[PDB]
Order: sequence, then structure tokens, then C-alpha cells
Amino acid sequence: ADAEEEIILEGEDTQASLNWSVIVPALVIVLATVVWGIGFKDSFTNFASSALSAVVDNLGWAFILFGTVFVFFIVVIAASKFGTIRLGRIDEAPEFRTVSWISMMFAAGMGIGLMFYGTTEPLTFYRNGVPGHDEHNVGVAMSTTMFHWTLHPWAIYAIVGLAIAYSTFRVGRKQLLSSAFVPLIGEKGAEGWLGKLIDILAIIATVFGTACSLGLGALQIGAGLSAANEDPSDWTIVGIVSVLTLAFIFSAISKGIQYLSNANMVLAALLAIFVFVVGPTVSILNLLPGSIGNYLSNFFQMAGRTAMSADGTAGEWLGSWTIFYWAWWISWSPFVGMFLARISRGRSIREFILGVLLVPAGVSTVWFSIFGGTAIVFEQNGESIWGDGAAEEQLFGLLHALPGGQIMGIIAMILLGTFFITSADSASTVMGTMSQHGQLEANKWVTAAWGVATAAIGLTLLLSLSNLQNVTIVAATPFLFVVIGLMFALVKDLSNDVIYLEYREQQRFNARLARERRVHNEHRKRELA
Amino acid sequence: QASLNWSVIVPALVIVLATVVWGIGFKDSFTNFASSALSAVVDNLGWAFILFGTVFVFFIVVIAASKFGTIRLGRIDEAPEFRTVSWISMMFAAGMGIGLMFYGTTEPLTFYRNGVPGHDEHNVGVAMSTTMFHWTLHPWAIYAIVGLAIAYSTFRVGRKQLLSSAFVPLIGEKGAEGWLGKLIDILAIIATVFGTACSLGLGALQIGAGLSAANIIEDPSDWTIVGIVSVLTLAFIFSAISGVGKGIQYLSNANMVLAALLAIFVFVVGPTVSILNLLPGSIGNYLSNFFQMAGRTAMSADGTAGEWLGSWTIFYWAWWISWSPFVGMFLARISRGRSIREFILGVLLVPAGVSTVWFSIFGGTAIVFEQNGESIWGDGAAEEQLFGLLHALPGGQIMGIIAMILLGTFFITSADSASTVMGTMSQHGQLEANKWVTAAWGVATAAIGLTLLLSGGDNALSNLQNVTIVAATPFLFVVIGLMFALVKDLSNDVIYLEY
Amino acid sequence: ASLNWSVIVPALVIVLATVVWGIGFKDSFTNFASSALSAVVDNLGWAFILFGTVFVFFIVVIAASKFGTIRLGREFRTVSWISMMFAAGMGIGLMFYGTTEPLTFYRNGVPGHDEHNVGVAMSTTMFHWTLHPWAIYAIVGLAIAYSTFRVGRKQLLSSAFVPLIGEKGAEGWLGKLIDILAIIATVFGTACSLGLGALQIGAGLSAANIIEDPSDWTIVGIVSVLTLAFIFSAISGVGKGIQYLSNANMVLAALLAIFVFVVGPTVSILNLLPGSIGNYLSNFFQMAGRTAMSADGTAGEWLGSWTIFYWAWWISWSPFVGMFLARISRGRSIREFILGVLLVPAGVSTVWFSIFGGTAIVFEQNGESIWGDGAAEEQLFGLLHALPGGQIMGIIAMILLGTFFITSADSASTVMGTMSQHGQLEANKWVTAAWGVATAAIGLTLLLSGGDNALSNLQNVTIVAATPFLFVVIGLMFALVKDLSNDVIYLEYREQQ
Ligand SMILES: OC[C@H]1O[C@H](O[C@H]2[C@H](O)[C@@H](O)[C@H](OCCCCCC3CCCCC3)O[C@@H]2CO)[C@H](O)[C@@H](O)[C@@H]1O
Ligand SMILES: [Cl-]
Ligand SMILES: [Cl-]
Ligand SMILES: [Cl-]
Ligand SMILES: [Cl-]
Ligand code: NA
Repeated sequence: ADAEEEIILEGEDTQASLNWSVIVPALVIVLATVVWGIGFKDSFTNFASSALSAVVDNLGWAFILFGTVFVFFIVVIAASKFGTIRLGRIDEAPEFRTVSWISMMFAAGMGIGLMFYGTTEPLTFYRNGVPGHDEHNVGVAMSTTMFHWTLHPWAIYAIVGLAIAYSTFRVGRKQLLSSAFVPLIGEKGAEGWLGKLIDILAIIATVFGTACSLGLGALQIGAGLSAANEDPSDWTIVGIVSVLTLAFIFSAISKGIQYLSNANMVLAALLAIFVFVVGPTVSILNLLPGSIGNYLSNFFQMAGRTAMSADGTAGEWLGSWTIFYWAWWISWSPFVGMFLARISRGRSIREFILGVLLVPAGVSTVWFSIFGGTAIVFEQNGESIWGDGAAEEQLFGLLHALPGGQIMGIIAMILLGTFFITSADSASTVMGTMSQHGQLEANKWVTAAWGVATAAIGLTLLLSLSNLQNVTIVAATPFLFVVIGLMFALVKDLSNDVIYLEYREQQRFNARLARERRVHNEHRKRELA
Repeated sequence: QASLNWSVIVPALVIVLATVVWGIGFKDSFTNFASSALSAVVDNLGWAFILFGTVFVFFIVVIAASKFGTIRLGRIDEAPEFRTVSWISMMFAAGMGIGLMFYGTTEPLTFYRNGVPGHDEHNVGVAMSTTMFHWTLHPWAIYAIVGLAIAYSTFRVGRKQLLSSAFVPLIGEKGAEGWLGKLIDILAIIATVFGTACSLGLGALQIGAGLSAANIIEDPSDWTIVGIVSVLTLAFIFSAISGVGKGIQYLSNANMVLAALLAIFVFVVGPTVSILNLLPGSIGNYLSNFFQMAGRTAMSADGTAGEWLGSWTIFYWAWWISWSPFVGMFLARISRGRSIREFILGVLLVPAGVSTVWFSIFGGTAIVFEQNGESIWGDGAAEEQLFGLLHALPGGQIMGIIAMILLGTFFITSADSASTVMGTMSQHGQLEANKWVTAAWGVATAAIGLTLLLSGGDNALSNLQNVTIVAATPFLFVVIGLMFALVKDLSNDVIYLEY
Repeated sequence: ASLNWSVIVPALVIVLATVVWGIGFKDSFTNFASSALSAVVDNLGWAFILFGTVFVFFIVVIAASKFGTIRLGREFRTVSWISMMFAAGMGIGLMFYGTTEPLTFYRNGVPGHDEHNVGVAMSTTMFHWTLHPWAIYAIVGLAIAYSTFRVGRKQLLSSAFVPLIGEKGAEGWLGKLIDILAIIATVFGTACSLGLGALQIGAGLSAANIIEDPSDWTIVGIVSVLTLAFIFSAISGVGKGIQYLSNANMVLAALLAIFVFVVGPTVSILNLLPGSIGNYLSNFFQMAGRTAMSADGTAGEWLGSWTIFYWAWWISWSPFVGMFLARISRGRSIREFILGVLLVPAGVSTVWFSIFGGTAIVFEQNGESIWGDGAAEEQLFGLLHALPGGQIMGIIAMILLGTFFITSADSASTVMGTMSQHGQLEANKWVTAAWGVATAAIGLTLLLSGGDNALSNLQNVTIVAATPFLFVVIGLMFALVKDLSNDVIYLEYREQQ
């Protein structure tokens, strides 16, 4: 027994048997997407469309409904009795230091978005207005954006994060996105076909998710070069893709990820601390209460905005906006949960939440307040930043209108890169981890096999943005349910938790004990007469 | 014969008969008292129905979150007689009914076509968010109070299953049997009379305007809107005089089918995707606009919405206060041994779920019809709009015949479940009501339905509403004061003292 | 017996100057008011806005959570206690802006909203007079009352900062500075409040057919009269003076409102209770989020003379109010004290505005306006005269107006003397009458500095006076936390599992 016991400890830990049926079926869709997008660029882009108008139009309500559920659900679980439960066992304290913890996850699950949409999204919602609302409305412009980037999207991570972190550290299963479904699917099913199907959908959803954030990032680095210092031909779209395609493959191997994302303060924060002072410092402050206040005010209105909203005239806006962000963050969750779990060893199910929602929310707030704020201010001063309307161009158009803009258009260029890099190395490691049966430390070649093959989709979704968008949206549609159902696994798992049962056992006990106590003191007081 | 309090049955009868006589005999000097009182009630007591309507929702929710939420309806540490899933399935049954049939298509659409006060017209959200506001939290918060009350007094303590006993903490022991004890249980009865009879009329009128639309009867003549009732009035008796057990589940299961069937029909045939969109739209909006709706009044809209109210909000509120005695019993019965916290959340969410999807489907499909050039409005006659909706969909010719029947079945399960509850408050809290009393009440109640329905004449629903409003008005304070009894009663509970 | 000179003298140099400067250099004086006003507003407005809400959430978090159970002790009847404090914290408020505010927000609308909009005219008026302000009273009083009754330090506002500044700190230059700002803030606030009051009472005589002239020889009478009248009460201390007045003050309060409630648009006023509350909850966050950047930039000026002024004003009032709230709240639990400064004062503000603002709107609606020439200090009486028997009740309103101020003045004065003697609870009458008159004569300064410069200086000078004190009120928000966590009843509970 002793010889077969410890032999399996070093067995699964060393296990590098790359699942041939988890990797290949993914390599298939990936390279098939590349070729069906290189060789076929006429019917492929039609797939993106017809599919989108099917996903968005027939499942949009599901993103809309459950998107707001995932928020509440996890807000409950957090303030729930399951809160005190420690991810792993009570023999484990926080793995990394808190500040390094919250910083490693917020800088890992954060698409280049804040760069890309930070300046645009608010300035757009302000110029063109959003459905069911007037125009040039600061409140709605801010509240809406906030709504896209704070609690709503980040509770998605929390769910998958807690679902894996528990299924792994607390129970002891392998770090598969499918093992988190054991409470429902069973020990057998997670090793059956579904287990893979999920670990597949997870990988494919991860790919399109990263490739999108890659394409957008590329377009903006390129547009960042076009306006700052120019490449009409796709030499740099494929060249700057390489610069990054190789950059994050570095950390996937190496800690390098523990340090790369760590420096996003000298870069990102600097940019913000810069724009804060230089620009409309006061106006920005005015948008802090204006963002939180208005965000809280209009919250449910947004969760209710569907296709019938605005007298049925919003189906489009959603697809271009909200519904895209939902599906897009979803495609990221499979691997952002994987990562979030790891650094959350020993984190209570509660503290894990607040560090996943509140911190990233507070930043997303103070970020869109600066750039999206300053932008809307210039738009007001008649000193527009809009330009041609190309989001990729706007970011810098704003920076440049500020004393010391060129120097920051370079910083924000690299920052745009690193923002992707630090959140693409974690992707790869996970791409392979699932490629090798929850192999915590995947062979550095298999992860690099994905990270690069994932950028082979970026060069496709960008050379053949409504493709980087649509394809991503479609690639996440099924995995949506992988989060919706996951929201059930996490419950029928906790509810089967030892320490919780030991609590719910000593709970029933007392109602009986107390009952006896009061019933025999109702006789003492009744027999008294 | 028996000892069933005459002092509660005679004062109840006289007022029902007086209304049937003063409704039939003086069918012109009755409509006056109707609009005359309705004007006093809505003007002078509108702020009340409004202010307290929302109060009840706070009160109830505070009582679940409160440390009282752990207490369970019955002896200490008692447990449910049914499984939490069978429990739910019974409230689901309580959800669907005539009100949903009648106002399921009309109400939303109306708030679209016309828009509500303080808001623009053709507003999909607001049209739903308002509907929700009428049929979800607010209405059930009321029932949940009365229910919670009757369930505590009966199971936790051991008082008779009566509303008077619910007031013991305040009125005193001698009070439940005294004048108030009878008064309260009288108002409760007449409340249930016009409360149900209201539901009955809608059916009889809808069924009627459904025959003239199904091309069976020439027009909903004042002779047509009679044959409808009387036969369903005979249908009632048969289910009561041979054991009322057929109404609670033998018809419930029939309704659970026809209804679920019908809803699914429009759901799949009609704009399935739109209907779905109106799930987060209904809920999402209904949360955004909750308090703005809780603060709407005659002053609202620059002082120009006190009428919109008396025809909707104030009416419904009065229709809920009135039905609260009946629903309180039903709930109280199928909820013994359930914790208060678990009780409320079930009585608020399960039903809310039913209404949400239901309106989301019907109204939803109506609103989408409006949006896309194809209106079902017709003559604005809410009675016929359900069918109009139906006939606009393929096979909507047979579904219009089915709805005709589910109305009958409902007309029973409503006049049937009510007859028992009505008979119960007549016999000192007797659980199993007499086979003659219930059967008698149901018919009496229906007699009022016919009365209000015929007394108004052309679009008589006014009376139905007005009178219902006038019947509930006193019992609105009953419920309000019922909040106070519940609190002291609970603060005196042995477990909150044990803790 | 040994009044802290370093907290008094340095606190007098500032008020003994705002006079000579406001009287000697009349021009450059207001050129500072109008200047500072803009600096504070344009640059700190965001704060009053932001943290203003922090005060509501934080205080509600505390009261309902753990610490709420803590007692404020190791004295006064309860129903007298509420009036004691309500009267002490509430001044000219309901009387000066009780008719004009809803009526103004209605006619003109409010930044980012249509006009003739009842719901918002209430939501906005209610926003200013219910929770947000009274949370500013709960905090200061709390930090003090606790630092004193639960810990043992003196009632000096400074000592409530002990948990952060140190037992040595509240004795250092800050603890004094804190009790220095505490004094001055308390003074301007009552001066501004006195200016408005007397000013309104003056106009109360104009259309009263008693004194047509807004003559100084008249307002001065009313001013000094108020002074001497409340000096009687301040010196008469709690039991005999203050406690007796605050009840009488409430008595008139009802009598008036009751009158206006029956005589005026009864049902409409009732209709407004739900409408006032509902809308208030709905538009709450939107209002907490309304900033100078709201309404596309246009919201700047409005906030300047409405919201921000209010917050800033209530802050110049937190020192004495909150500090007095504490003294009369020994034994009162943390939950009983926080729900004692909010619920009832917020629930009394509500009924008030629904009866007055409601009638004022209800009038606007029937064409029978009561706006006149748009002079706040007149509309109250315009409202009354329109109601049968309003002539006599008009006089009651004038008196009650004096009362409202009086009950707030005495508490101020006494509390001031407490800050003048290292926390002497019941200081020498002569000192509580010294500040009572000292602060009083300041009222004349801002009133006799110019016509519009009354409103100009009373408003602005007050704002500045409570500009730094704002941080003081946000600092207590920390010192109070630590002072709480490290409490016996709490230390004995943290031991779980
Ligand atoms: O539904 C109609 C009801 O009113 C009728 O009388 C009404 C009718 O308008 C009308 O029948 C009556 O005057 C009509 C004169 C010719 C009818 C014969 C009358 C002779 C005197 C007694 C009443 C009937 O005046 C009454 C005014 O209310 C009759 O009483 C009945 O038909 C019924 O009660
Ligand atoms: Cl705004
Ligand atoms: Cl119990
Ligand atoms: Cl809408
Ligand atoms: Cl309104
Ligand atoms: Na006062």
C-alpha cells in the first residue's frame, strides 16, 4: 500500500502524457481556422456574420440574463457561509503576498482593453449616445462603460476561479476546467468525453479570446505607429504580432510572469498618473462620484437592456458592445480562472472574491475616469479627439494633445504590448496545462506550441475588427454554458464540503438541544401551577 | 345545522344580497355610489394604498432577513409536510389564474401603445417594468403577510384558523370572539367575495367576449354574459357538493396543463426570441424602476396621473388586499413547518417567476406585434385582446377555444378554492368547510360577479374595478394593522426569547 | 477653570479679523469670498460630492454591523433626547429653504432634468435634508461620544482623533488646531444660519404690516434679541433652558405644519409622502453621482449654490451639533445613536417638505403661484397668507423661526465653551454666554457688509470655514474605526473558531 500510495503522488505530478484528444481536436479547429481563413476568405467571413446574427440574435438574452446572474450569484457565495472556507486546506496560508496576489491576477485577466477602449468607449457613448438615452450625457457615458468593465465582467472570473480553485486545492482533483464539473458530471464524466469536450471548448475559447485581444492590440500598436511615427501594408501587423508572439512565449516557459506583470505600474500607472495631473485633473475627480454614483443608479436598467430595449432598436448596439464584451470575457474565463486559482492557494472563498471584483473594479473605475474622462472633456471644449473614428488611433490622439504626448505615445505603445504579453504567457501555460490533464507545470514546448499557434489566429482574424470580434463572440457562445453550469458545480460541491457539513451538523444539533431545553422549561413553568 | 357564527354569515350575506339587490334592483343608483365612492377612495385614500403597498414589501423582506426568519410555522423545530419542490409546484399553480388570462396581454401592450405617466409611449421596458410592479413583489408581499399571519397563529401558537385570532396580540383574547373579531372576519369575508367575484367577472366577460370572437355567439349581449356565469356556477356546485377535493388538485392539474400548454404555444409560434429578451428586460427594468414606481401618485407627472392610477395601480392594490384573505389561507395551509425566511422568499420569488415569463410571453408578443406594423389592439376591449393575439398566430384558432376552457376551469379553481376558504372563516376556523356552505358562498360570490358585470353594462369592468376597490378599502387597514400584530406576536415567540 | 488659551486666542484672531476686514476693507473682503468660494467649489466640490456619500454608507455599515452593539458608556429621558439633539442640529433649515427648495427645483428644474418635475424636485430637496446631512452629524458626534463615554478622554473633538494622532497629538498643535477649526466652523455656521434667519424674520415683518423697512435698527433688534433670548437658555443649560425650549420648538413646529397640512392641499401633501420617499430612493445614487461634470458641464453653478453649499454648511455645523449630540447621548448604544440622528430627523424633514414644498408646488400647479419676486425670505409668508388664517399663523412662523435658531444657538454656545475648557461638559455660564454673544455679533457683520453680500458672505465665508473641517470629519471616519475595533466588548467577540 505504501509503495502504491506515494508512487501515484509523484505519478500525476510528473505526468506529462499530453492528452492526444484534448490537444489535437483543438489544434484542428485552430489550424483549420487559419487555413479556412487564409485559403478561404470569402465564405469564412460569411461564417462570422451569419453565425454572429445567430448567436447574438438567438442567445443574446442568455448573455444578458445570466451575465447579471453571475454577478449576484457570486456576490452571494462571497457574503455566503461558504465564504470562510479556505481554498485548499487549513494547513495552507496565502501562497503569495496579498499585494502581489491581487496584482498578478488583475494584470493577467486584463485584456489590452483598458488601453484600447479606455479612451474610446466613453468618448463614443458620449458622442453617439447609447440606446434609450439622449446624447452628450456624461452620466450614462460613464455608467455604461463602468458597467462593461467593473463587477459584471469580473464576476465571470470569480466564478470559474472559485470553481477551479476549490475543485483543485480543496477537493484535490487535477487542474482541469472539467474536473470543476465533477460534482455534477462525476469522477467518470470529467475523464469521459465531456471532460475533454470542456477542456477543448476551454482551449478553443482561450485561443480566440487571446487572438482577439492580440488583433485589437496589434491594430492599435500599428495605428499607434501610423500616427505617432506608418505601415499601410501588413508588414507590421505580422511584425508586431511576432514581437509579442515571442515575448509572452518567454514567460510561459519561465518567475518571469511574477515579475513582468509586476512592472505594469512603472508603465500603466505612470501613464494614468501623468494624464491625471497634466489634463483636466479636477474634471476627472468629478467623474469618480459621477462614475460610481451613476453606475449604481442605472445598474439594473443596463442588465435589462436587451434587443427589445429602445423600442426594439438596440439589437445591433449590443452586438457591437455589451454582448461582445460578455462573450469576449467568457472566452477568457477558462484560462483566467485556471490562473486565478493557482495564486489563490489558501485564499478564503470570500477574500478571493473581493480581490477579484473590488480591486479590478476600483481600477477600471479610476482608469476610464482619466482617459474616457479627459476625452469627453476635450469633446466639450470643442477640442475633439475623435478623429476618423478609429479607436486604435484615438488612444494616442488624446495623449498627443497633452504636453509631453509623443513620449507617452511610445510608452502607451509598449504598454499596449506588455498589457497583452503579461496576459498571453499565462494563457499559454494554461493552454498546455489542459493539454496535459491538469498538468500544473506543462512542458514548456507544448504551451509555447499554443501561444504561437494562437497568434497564428491573430494573423488570420486581422488580415482576412469585426472578425476579431465576431469570431471571438462565436467561439465563446458554447463556453457560456460552461460558466452557467459551473455555477451549479460550485454549489453542489461546497454543499458537500466537510467543514460546511460539520457546521450544518452542529447546526441541526442545536435546534434539537434548544428545543429540548425550552420544552422541559415549559413543563417546569406549567407544572408550576 | 351547527354553531357556525351567524354574526359573521348574516352580516356577510346581507351585504352581498344588498349589493345583488341594489345592483339589480337599483342598477342606476348603484353605478353612482360606485363612481362616487371610487372617487373618494382614490382621491383621499390613494396615498394610503400607494404608501403602504410598498411598505408591505419592506416589512415582509425585513421579516425574512430578521432573526424571526429562522422560526418555523408550527411547533418548535417542525418540518414541512411536503417537499420544498412540491411546495414550489403548488405556488406555481397559485400564480397562473384569471388575472393573468385577462391582463396578461392587455396590460403590457396598453403601457406600450399609450405609455405610462411620467414616461414616453412605446417604451418596451417601462411597459413591462410597470406590469411586473403590479403582479410580482407588491401583490405577493401582501398575501405573504396574511399567509404568514394565519400560518403562525394556527401552527406556531394554536389559535383557530381565523383572521380575528391573527389579531390576538393587539385585540386581546376576548377580542377575537368579540365585535372586532367578527368584524375583522366579516370584512375578510366580503373582501374575498368581491375579491373573487372580481376574478369571476373578468372570466365571464372574457369568456363572453371570447365566444363572440370565436364566432359562436352573436355578441356579448347582457343575456350572453349571463349564461356563461350560471353554467360555471353549476360547475362550481358539482365540484363542491361531491367533495371540494376535485378543485384543489383535480382541476389544478388540468390548469397546470392548459395554461402551460397555451403559454408554450405563443412562446414557440410567436417571436420566441423577443419573448426571451423580455425576461431580463422585465426583471432588469422592474428593478431599476421599482422605487420610482413606488412613489408614483396623483401628484406624480406634474399632478396628472391620479386617474391612470385608479384604473390600474390603485385598483390592483385593492384587488390584492381583497384576495389576501383567500391566498393567505392557501399559502398558510401548504406551508406548515416551513421557516419564515424560507417561506417569504418562496412566496415572493416563485410566483414572481410565473408572472415574469407569462407577461413576458403574451404582452411581449403583443408589444412585438405593435412594433412591427401588425397590431392586435382591436377596439381596446381588454376582454377580446387575448383572443385577438391568439388568432394572429397559426393554429391560433384552436388555442382560442382552449383559452375559453382554461377560463372555465380557473373560474372554478378560483370560486372553488375560495368557497372553502370562505366557508372556513364562517365556521370558527373549521379546516374542512361544509359541503353546503362553500357551495353556497361560491354561488353567492358568483351572484356578485354577474351583478357587477351586468350592472355596468357596456364595458362594465369599471364597476368590477370600482366596487372591488370600494370593497377592499376597509380591509386595507385590516392588513396594515396585521403588520403590527405579526410583530408583537413574533417578538413573543418562545424561540426569539429562547435566543 | 483654565480655558485652553491656545485653542481660544488663536480662534479669536480669525473672527476678530473677519469683522475688521469685512467692515474696514469691504471690497477686497468679498473679492476673497467670491474667490475662495470658487476655489473650494471648483477644486473640492468633487470631494463634498464623493465623500458626502461615503458618510451615508459608512455610518449605516457601522450601526447595523458589529460595533452597533457597543454602548456609549462604561442621563436624559429618551423622547426629550431626540428633540434635544434634533433641535440642536436643525436650525433655520426647514424655515428658509422649506418652501423655496421644492418650489425652485420644480419651476427651474435641476441639472440634468426637465422642469415642473415633482419627483425630482422632492428627490433633490429630500437629498439635501434627510440622510446625507444627518450622517455628517452622526459621525462627528459618534467619534466624540465614544472617545469620551466609552474610552474616557475629554469631549474635545481633538481627542476623538487620539487613535490616530495619539494621546500626545490631541494635545499637540493639531488637537488644538482641531478644536480651533471646531470653534470657528461652529461660529460661521451659526452666523450664516443667523443671517438667513434674521434676514427671513426681517422680511417676515415687511409683509407682516409691522415693519415695512428692512432697516438695520430692526434686524439688529431681532439679532440681539435672539442672542439674549438664547443666552438665557444656554446659561440655563440643558434641563432648565435648552431641554425646555427644544420641546416648545417642536410644539410650534407641529402647530404650523399641522395648520398648513389641514388648511392647505391635504391629500396632495399626503400623496407626496410616498412620492417624496420613493423618488428619493430612486434618484439617490444619481444624486450622489451628480457632479459639476453632470448635465454636460452645466451642473457646475447649481451645485455651487445648492448641494455643495448645504454639505459645506452642515460641516460647519458638525463641530457643535455632533459634539452636543454626544453629551446628551451617554448610555445610548452605537445603533441607537446612529438611528437617532437619521431616521427621525430624516423622517421629520420629509413630512415637513411634503407639507410646505408640496403646497408651494401645488400652488404653482394651479397657477396660484407663491414665488412672487423670487425672494426666499418671503415665500414662506406668501404661502401662509394664501391659506385662510394664514395671517395669524404667519406670526407663529416668525416666532418659531426665532425658536429654531435659539435651540440651535444655545447648544452651539455651550458646546463652544466645552471646546474652550479642554472638554468641560458644563462650562462656566459666563463662557457659554461669552461665545453665545461673540458669535452673535458676527451675524451683524455679514448682514451689514452689503445687501446681497449677506447671502454672498454668509454662504461663502461659511463654506471656507468648513472647507478644511471637511477633512476633519473624514478623519474621524478613521480614528473612530480603530478606536472601535480596539474595544473590550469587541475584543471579547473576535475570538471565534
Ligand atoms: O331595466 C329597466 C328597469 O327600469 C324600468 O323602469 C324605468 C324605465 O326607464 C321605464 O320603464 C320607466 O318609465 C317607462 C314608462 C313605460 C314603462 C312602464 C312603467 C310603468 C310604471 C312602473 C314602471 C314601468 O321608468 C323607469 C326609470 O328608471 C323598469 O322598472 C324595469 O324594466 C327595470 O327595473
Ligand atoms: Cl449626468
Ligand atoms: Cl423554530
Ligand atoms: Cl425599453
Ligand atoms: Cl413625477
Ligand atoms: Na435649533
